[PDB]
Amino acid sequence: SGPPGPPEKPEVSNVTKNTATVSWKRPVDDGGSEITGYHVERREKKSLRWVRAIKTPVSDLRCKVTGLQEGSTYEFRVSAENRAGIGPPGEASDSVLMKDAAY
Ligand SMILES: [Cl-]
Ligand SMILES: [Zn+2]
Repeated sequence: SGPPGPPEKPEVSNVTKNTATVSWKRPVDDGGSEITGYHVERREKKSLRWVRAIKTPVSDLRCKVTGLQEGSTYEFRVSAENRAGIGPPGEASDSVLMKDAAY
């Protein structure tokens, strides 16, 4: 019994100039113990480094990400943790451009 497997590809919705909703599913493989939290990371389009997109892990399967730069393009990925620790990150979401909707 070890850490969870990867979550699936997240969905991004409700995009504004500086916020978005990111949602995902529970990993199929929990490693043998209950999932206690999820890390959400973000990467600006064609940049290399993944960075924390939320201050601390969430337990629900979605979150409102804030602090995104207007005019930038981002993708997001999720990692799950249990008592044994964090599992590998899942694949990146589709990219979204941060802009206030017209209307
Ligand atoms: Cl699920
Ligand atoms: Zn953690």
